[PDB]
Amino acid sequence: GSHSMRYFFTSVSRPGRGEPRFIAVGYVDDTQFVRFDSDAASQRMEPRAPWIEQEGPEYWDQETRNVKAQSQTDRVDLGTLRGYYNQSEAGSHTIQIMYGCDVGSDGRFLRGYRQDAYDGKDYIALNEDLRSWTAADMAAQITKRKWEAAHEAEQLRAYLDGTCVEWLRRYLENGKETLQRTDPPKTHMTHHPISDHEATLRCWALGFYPAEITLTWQRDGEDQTQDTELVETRPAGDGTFQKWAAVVVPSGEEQRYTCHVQHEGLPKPLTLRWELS
Amino acid sequence: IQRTPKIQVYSRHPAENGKSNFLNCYVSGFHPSDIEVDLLKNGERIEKVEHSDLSFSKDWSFYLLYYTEFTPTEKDEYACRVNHVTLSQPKIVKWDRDM
Amino acid sequence: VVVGAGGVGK
Repeated sequence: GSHSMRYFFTSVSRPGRGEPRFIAVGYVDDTQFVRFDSDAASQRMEPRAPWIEQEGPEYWDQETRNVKAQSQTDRVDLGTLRGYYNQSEAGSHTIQIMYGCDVGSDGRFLRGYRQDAYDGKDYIALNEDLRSWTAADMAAQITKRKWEAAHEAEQLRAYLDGTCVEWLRRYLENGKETLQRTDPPKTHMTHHPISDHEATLRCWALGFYPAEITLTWQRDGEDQTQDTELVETRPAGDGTFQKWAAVVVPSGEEQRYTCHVQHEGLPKPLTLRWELS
Repeated sequence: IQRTPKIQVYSRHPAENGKSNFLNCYVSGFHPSDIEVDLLKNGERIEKVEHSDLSFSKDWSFYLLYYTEFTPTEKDEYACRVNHVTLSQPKIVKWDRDM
Repeated sequence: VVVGAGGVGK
């Protein structure tokens, strides 16, 4: 199957309460393997998966230096973007950045990406070709002109389709005993009366990895898009994920409903039905 | 511009009274990132609570997992208490074994 | 590994 390496960065200004909070997290697929937190004690990049701890001191020195350099640029950009958006020095604001790359099961490069946000909304993104940028508004276009003139895309591309791929391949080999697993979902249905005449049917998926999954409710084959309650996929805390989807049905009509489960780890899509006697 | 947290309170493994387990509070979909999350036992803050490193989703909203080791019983009442700028008062979500 | 230091500001 395919794999990804992604780094997530959040910088939050804290006017009058010190320098901005900076948190960086690195993932391979849905497994976190490094972190940096400006409010933590070490002020180092730190391991968060067993298979990265074998990296040597020169690895952690370089990761610490480069991730702190990202935090410095983000602190500068918080002030720059305050100016572009004509905001006061008093408020707290947020920059978020995600970048990374995908490889196929044979290790070939599939795609690279970088997306930036300001106060929770799109700011600027690298396009699929890794050659051009899309700014979200007229303020972000100022950044785009700067990055065009400085040939930032070419510099970033050499990382996204070069360095990123090389190290993702190394990590997949170093963590192969645990990153190549796909745990398919363990599924079941529950049933909860809400009155004498109605009940909730809840379709469960448990213990699956990766986190990507689809749960869908059909009535007589017709989808129930608007009457379905769907919760966000959530971590179990042991490396797997959980999700459920629910529908309120008339008592006695349970057998007219089916829940359909799709997961890359499932030989065939699962269909679940309440087993009324 | 501001998004309120979706809060889920649940156990890591299917709950069985007496057996050690993990109590999770997953807060997602919120913005901005400042948030307070406590896990409660009979209305009393649990002191040993760990949490994940802040991350975020495709729509830029944040998520966090708070978690603690616990042994479930019949009488003990567990909840997650969340405060956020979008909330008029801290929201308490009781743990319900069916959710 | 993260990208190397030196990217320009916004």
